[PDB]
Amino acid sequence: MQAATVVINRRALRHNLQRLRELAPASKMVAVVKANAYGHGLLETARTLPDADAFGVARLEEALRLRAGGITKPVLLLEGFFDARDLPTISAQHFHTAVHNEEQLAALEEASLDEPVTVWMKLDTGMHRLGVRPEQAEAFYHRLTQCKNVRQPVNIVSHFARADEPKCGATEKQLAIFNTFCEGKPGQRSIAASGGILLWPQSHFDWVRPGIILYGVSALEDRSTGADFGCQPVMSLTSSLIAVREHKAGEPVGYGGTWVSERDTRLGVVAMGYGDGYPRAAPSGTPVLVNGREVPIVGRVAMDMICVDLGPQAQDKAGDPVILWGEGLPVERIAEMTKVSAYELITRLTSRVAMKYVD
Amino acid sequence: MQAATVVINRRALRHNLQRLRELAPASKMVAVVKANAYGHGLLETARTLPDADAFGVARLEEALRLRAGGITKPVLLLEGFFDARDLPTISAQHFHTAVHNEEQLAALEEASLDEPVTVWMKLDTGMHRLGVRPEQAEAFYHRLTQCKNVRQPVNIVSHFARADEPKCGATEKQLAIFNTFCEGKPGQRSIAASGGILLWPQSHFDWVRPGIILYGVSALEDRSTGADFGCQPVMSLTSSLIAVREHKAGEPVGYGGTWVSERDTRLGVVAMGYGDGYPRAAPSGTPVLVNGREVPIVGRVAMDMICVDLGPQAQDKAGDPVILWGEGLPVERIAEMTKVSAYELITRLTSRVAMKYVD
Ligand SMILES: *Cc1c(COP(=O)(O)O)cnc(C)c1O
Ligand SMILES: *Cc1c(COP(=O)(O)O)cnc(C)c1O
Repeated sequence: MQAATVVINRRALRHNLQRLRELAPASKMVAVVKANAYGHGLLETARTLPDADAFGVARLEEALRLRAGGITKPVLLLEGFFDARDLPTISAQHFHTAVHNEEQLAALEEASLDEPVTVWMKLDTGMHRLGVRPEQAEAFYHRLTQCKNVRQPVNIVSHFARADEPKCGATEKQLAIFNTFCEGKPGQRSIAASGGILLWPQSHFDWVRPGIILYGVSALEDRSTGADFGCQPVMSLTSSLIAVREHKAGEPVGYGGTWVSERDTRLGVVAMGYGDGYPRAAPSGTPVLVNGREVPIVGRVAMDMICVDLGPQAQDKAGDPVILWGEGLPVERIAEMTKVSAYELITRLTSRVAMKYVD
Repeated sequence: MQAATVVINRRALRHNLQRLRELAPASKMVAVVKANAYGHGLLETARTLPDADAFGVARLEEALRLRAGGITKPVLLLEGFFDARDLPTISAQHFHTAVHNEEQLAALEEASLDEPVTVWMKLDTGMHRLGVRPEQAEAFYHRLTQCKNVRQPVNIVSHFARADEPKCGATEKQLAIFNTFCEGKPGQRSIAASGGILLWPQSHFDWVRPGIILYGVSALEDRSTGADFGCQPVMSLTSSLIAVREHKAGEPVGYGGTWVSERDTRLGVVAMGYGDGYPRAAPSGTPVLVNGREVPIVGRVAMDMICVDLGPQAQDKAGDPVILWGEGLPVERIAEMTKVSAYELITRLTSRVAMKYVD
């Protein structure tokens, strides 16, 4: 292929897992690979990290897509199970699960399984998304230690809502609540994801759950990159030019003739659009690398194409290599220029994009 | 349980192709199915419309994937071919192609094919994206009529840049240029897509290329839906609740504490996020149907989850049906609320979303 392609550096992936073990030296690793491993490929990303202590996924479907591919490490269902009739599979597949509601707990109480299941009680410490609230947590917790269907001890998990904002006291407050509930309880503790790992060493505890930073991308919006933490970028969104055309001063480009040129120039057309996952919101001027040289996007990003300004005697030609982000272009730069989160940029890509794996 | 799923109404798809034949009664139909048929499924959308005169795709890959699935109809390569070594496949697969540059034409000229290929010369009439400029078009055109590898006559294609803006004279100008070049030439003429079909009956000519409106969605941003033109919505983006929790006044929700409740209420958590293709940009208040009942999104949309405000004694519960857009909730309405183009909303979805076909 020469069009929409994501190149995944397996070497950078391994480097990052090891680099994260250096940053959180007393904690085991839950490699978070939900949403097709953040756009890098669920199964391939797991196979690249046979050293991971466990893998984290959002849904049950993802966890078995892993077992189907031969992945054997423990897989953590971060949101738990959505149907009580799933417990038998989860037990047999040796999936570890979070438990945040009455339905899940009552399911565990009355299920009949050939083996007990390892569980992580999800505690709501401030995010107010999933989890048992503090005032209901002690009773809920106690019922889990009385389950013979639950492998003792009951582990405790939680998640930060604003760890990337060190100067609001949100994280210290969640930590305060997390610590109060865990006092005197056995079982592993886990509350830190990318942000908690890098900015809060007092939240590492027993297990940390690296997601975005595992792929060498930064968790915060302070324009820092994965390299700020010694992590190497894994993904490169690439394509090729399918046309190099003459253009003249005063002439508009794209839908809504929205960019107008102030000079005679040459425009390049890239085989990349939002039908591939590239943000339609990308404003003119956003950087793209053409033949390893940065050129600006001019005009509205279409479903399948993107126009760039090369210059009046630019000698680029149809077929030449284009990098949407990658080596000369961290996805974090593209997120600042487009105002789109790096999390969304690397993850919201379509099945039209080819996948390559190197090293 | 059910999670992220796109339900495709085959009946509505059929209705729209006919309805468009009623709006452009003297023109053949090029069903545009590029980018996985605008998120509806490339092969299934083609199989639902065996009545289409032809199918349009962005890339050669998409056309070949149609032939692989048993689609037998003529397929139009809207951007042409990117490599000269592709001509033999194009010829053998009976793919019709656009020709916009020197490389493609020179390729046609010196290739040796067992059969000639049907071609549509792409003329740049104002969009300044792809196509031969007016002052180079006559010479370029004449070389195509002299090709042994091109099945005569040479057809002429072009595309509108601002057909959804009837008040600016952009479309009349492109039409003026298109008409001047086609004078005295045989061969089919085609310049109209969804907008040209609905708003410009002078631009129908021989072939019209319905894309977005084929799926019952409006090409415009004037709070018009597909129903404004008698076209029925084909896609519904659905999911289910995975939690219904108590929440209290003054408490924030989601990442960044973006939302704070002014009352004790109950929050619902949807198994839908941008890891599925739902816009991360969706602001609190964006409508979502829970049990058929519109509720607002509260807090930032995460990779796998979305929180909604149900009410203090709302009786919704984990497992209940949620509609992100669909029947009751046109994708247009969501586009208006989120400020994201309906084109991108239905198209930029990930492979995590299941596909269902009804009728
Ligand atoms: C997805 C998620 C993570 C990883 O988050 P990052 O910000 O990419 O580090 C960890 N834990 C939970 C509970 C999550 O849902
Ligand atoms: C995608 C495309 C279409 C369809 O346009 P809509 O506005 O979605 O109908 C038709 N023709 C060409 C050249 C295209 O690239």
